Amino acid sequence: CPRFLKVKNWETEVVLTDTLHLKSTLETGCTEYICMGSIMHPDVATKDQLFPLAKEFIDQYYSSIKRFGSKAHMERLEEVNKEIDTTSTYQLKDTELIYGAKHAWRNASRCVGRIQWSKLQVFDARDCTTAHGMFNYICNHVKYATNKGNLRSAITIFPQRTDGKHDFRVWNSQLIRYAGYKQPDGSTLGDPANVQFTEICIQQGWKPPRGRFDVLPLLLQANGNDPELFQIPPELVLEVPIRHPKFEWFKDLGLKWYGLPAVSNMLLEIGGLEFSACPFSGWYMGTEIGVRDYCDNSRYNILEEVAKKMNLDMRKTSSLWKDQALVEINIAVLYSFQSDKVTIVDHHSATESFIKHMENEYRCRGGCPADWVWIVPPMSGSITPVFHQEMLNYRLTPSFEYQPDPWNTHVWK
Amino acid sequence: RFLKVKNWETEVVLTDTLHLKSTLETGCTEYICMGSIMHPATKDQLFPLAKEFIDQYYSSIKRFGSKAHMERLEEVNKEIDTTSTYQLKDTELIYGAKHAWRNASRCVGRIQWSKLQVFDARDCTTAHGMFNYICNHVKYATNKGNLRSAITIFPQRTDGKHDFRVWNSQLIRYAGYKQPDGSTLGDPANVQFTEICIQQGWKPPRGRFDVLPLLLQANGNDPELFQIPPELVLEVPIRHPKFEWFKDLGLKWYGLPAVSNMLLEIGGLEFSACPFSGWYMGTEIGVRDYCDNSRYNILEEVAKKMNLDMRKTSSLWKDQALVEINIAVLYSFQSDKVTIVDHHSATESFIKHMENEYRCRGGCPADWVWIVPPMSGSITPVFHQEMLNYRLTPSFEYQPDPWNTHVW
Ligand code: HEM
Ligand code: HEM
Ligand SMILES: C=NCc1cncc(OCc2ccc3ccc(N)nc3c2)c1
Ligand SMILES: C=NCc1cncc(OCc2ccc3ccc(N)nc3c2)c1
Ligand SMILES: C=NCc1cncc(OCc2ccc3ccc(N)nc3c2)c1
Ligand SMILES: C[C@H](O)[C@H](O)[C@H]1CNc2nc(N)[nH]c(=O)c2N1
Ligand SMILES: C[C@H](O)[C@H](O)[C@H]1CNc2nc(N)[nH]c(=O)c2N1
Ligand SMILES: [Zn+2]
Repeated sequence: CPRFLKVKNWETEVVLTDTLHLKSTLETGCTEYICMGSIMHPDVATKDQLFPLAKEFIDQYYSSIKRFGSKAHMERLEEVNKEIDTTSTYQLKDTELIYGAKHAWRNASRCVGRIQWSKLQVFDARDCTTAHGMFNYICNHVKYATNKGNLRSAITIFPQRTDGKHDFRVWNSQLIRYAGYKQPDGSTLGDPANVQFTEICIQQGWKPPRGRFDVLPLLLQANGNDPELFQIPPELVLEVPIRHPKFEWFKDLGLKWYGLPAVSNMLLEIGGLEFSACPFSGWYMGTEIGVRDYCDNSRYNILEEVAKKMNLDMRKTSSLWKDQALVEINIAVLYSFQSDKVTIVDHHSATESFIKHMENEYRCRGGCPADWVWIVPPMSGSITPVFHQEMLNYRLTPSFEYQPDPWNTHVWK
Repeated sequence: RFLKVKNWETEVVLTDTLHLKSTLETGCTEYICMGSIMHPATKDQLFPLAKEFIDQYYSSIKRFGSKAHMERLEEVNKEIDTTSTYQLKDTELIYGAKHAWRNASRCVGRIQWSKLQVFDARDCTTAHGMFNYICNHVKYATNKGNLRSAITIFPQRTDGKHDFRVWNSQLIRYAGYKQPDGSTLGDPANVQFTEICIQQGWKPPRGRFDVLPLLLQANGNDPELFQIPPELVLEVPIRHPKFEWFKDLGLKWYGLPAVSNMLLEIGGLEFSACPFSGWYMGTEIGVRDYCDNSRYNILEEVAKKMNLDMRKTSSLWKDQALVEINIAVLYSFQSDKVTIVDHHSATESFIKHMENEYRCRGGCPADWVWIVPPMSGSITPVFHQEMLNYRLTPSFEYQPDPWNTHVW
């Protein structure tokens, strides 16, 4: 690897220099002969594997607090080593846990919202032992993060992996999501994305209302036990009915969405330790709801209906009726959230903030790994500043990782 | 190893074997992906490259290992010994040009790849000859609005001191003028080129849509100015099908996209001058050409005329104006019977193309960063399509601008 790699912004001519890539820890999937940057995704750590991953993290932490090579640094390394030697794992100090969580977010290449990385409330739930305990922790997370519409980013971290047979898992992909029900006639009610998980909930005992926007129950696995169902108290679930500033008929579509995006199926990796349940939340970029949740063909797929109500010629694709409808839907989303005073960010604001954040990272940190395929919004790409921004993608640690869906691996008791 | 790509919208899975053929580097390493970086001989070097090309040619016509195949390699070998290079047969030239387009990972238009009219201009010796060849290209490709794909291939590079070069980045572009008051008249992308034309004696009308003259370099010599005959330059006035005030914006564009600044590589040989042309995808004009900040930058003016609330970005006034401009562009070309493809149809065609390529070829190198249109990305099928990018040859490569190399 060369020491300096330069990126160019083709709109502003600004050139940044990256050195941070030298600390790349994992493989990307790409090789010198093939690029995999648009592939979506391209038994525990032994003692000897864990030692260097821990020292790498501990070093980085003490380097961050400007106490590298100190007595405290050396003493901590020594204590960590003893733990691994005699227990095959180790426990993070609170300060370290908070640092690592913030950094996994800071290192999340695919995240456009990372200007906020250092303001993250970290809830330490490593004392949890049961699914009921998990539910309590998760409810407290939702209430705090929701904050009556004034959303605050947060993560709740459950006990790390031990032997791999005692994993804590949130089976939900997000804390709050809508059910999908496949009908005998092939149609789908609710969100098609969630059909499989909804079925599982039903099998585990959930009585489904069978509506369009039914908040799914939590399915919570503690200590490797069978997962358990819990109903999130409805008063903790903030929702926004969607309407349009001009189109008075838009409200008649009966749409709404939840205010809190809380991803809960990812794995947090700190100094070799694996936190298999670590639900985190921020706030939405409008396009997540307006473009993806509503207009993806395999989701709510409302483009046609909105277009029909707009009386657009839907005969040629070249009338751009889809594109026209797409904008109005996204306008409704932003307007509906802002009117109800629920935190949301539009794609222009988010991408402009991210460019500023990225430049600051290049200047203070020596770079900022970024995944262009993900950073660029799913609408109006080239009229956002990130479209023209060259980015370098690479994997720093601590990090958020994908993990298999738990129902594919769970050993039923 | 075999590689799979999935479309997450349709769940279709393709298997890629073709990438096992590539020999060129992509820019990425195991530890760093550079997918969003815009730009990441000798007798000894030459022959292997030639062999590989000749080999795939004789393979493509089902005569791999034939007597003709062997004789050709031997012929190519002597010719490299005795002249330090070699010349392609006409058949090879055509096969190579079509394959460079086929292998062009960034091109969404590739379903058309084998419908390419190849003009052999390797007998050209002067800028005047270049101008004649280029006019013929333009007239044939334009075809009164029924655009037809074409490429004109000027002599290959020899010693590097005698390069043929089209100094224009496209055969047809509009001038850009650096105004006293700091602003820019016409097209900002071409400001530098325009000054060069002026510096070489071009008399600029100083309008907003002045067709630049051709600036042509033959056999390493100084470039020379030529005005394309105006009757050869098809243009479309932009109007809107609902907003009658749109035509008052005074916007037009040219019909023929004719990229003239790339390098065509075949069997080790380098063709530094190979103007090629197709037809436009509407977004090229309506999104990038009209709405980039460093381009015509008209979003404000349109949004003004649409009486949108431009005070907050979260009103999406930019996005709204963006769609209207792209409606106009498609409408205008269509009404003038000038070939154009909308980004929905273009992307659909490309998905169909990929399926074809995987089926008949074992893969299709594709650059998602470039294939996904610059607006309404996720409501086109390509957004949800996993692609593998890799470099096959023959290929189109980038080259330095000639005013950074040429000595006068
Ligand atoms: C505070 C406001 C935030 C905004 C506006 C934001 C925005 C986004 C968006 C738009 C995406 C792309 C999602 C998609 O299209 O599917 C994303 C991805 C991601 N975000 Fe953020 N985010 C925020 C907070 C956070 C926080 C608090 C974390 C973790 C602590 C986080 C970690 C991630 C990760 C790991 C991904 C990639 C997930 C994947 O690979 O599938 N983000 N973010
Ligand atoms: C026939 C209709 C065609 C359509 C609709 C089309 C469309 C496109 C578009 C939209 C791009 C992206 C350009 C940009 O956004 O700046 C592109 C790239 C490209 N096209 Fe095509 N194209 C066509 C024909 C051709 C032909 C005839 C050739 C060559 C013989 C070709 C070779 C290329 C190459 C090499 C690139 C990538 C340029 C680069 O790497 O910077 N295309 N095409
Ligand atoms: C299901 N699609 C792929 C996927 C997988 N696993 C997690 C995903 O979440 C994306 C994601 C992650 C974190 C986010 C934080 C805030 C926010 N507004 N969106 C966010 C979106 C997406
Ligand atoms: C450039 N001349 C020297 C040279 C260098 N490197 C390779 C060479 O091979 C010549 C050559 C000639 C005929 C061939 C026929 C078949 C074949 N497989 N290789 C063949 C190779 C010759
Ligand atoms: C400005 N973007 C970078 C760039 C530089 N140099 C050449 C480029 O070519 C873009 C390109 C290439 C071939 C095309 C063929 C047809 C078409 N409609 N557009 C096409 C657009 C692009
Ligand atoms: C195939 C492709 O990688 C996939 O559809 C990606 C593209 N870019 C994306 N970008 C974001 N922000 N979110 C996504 O889900 C995706 N999906
Ligand atoms: C940073 C990035 O590589 C650059 O802006 C690219 C992005 N994608 C693109 N895609 C297309 N089709 N054309 C372009 O010029 C670009 N520019
Ligand atoms: Zn890559």
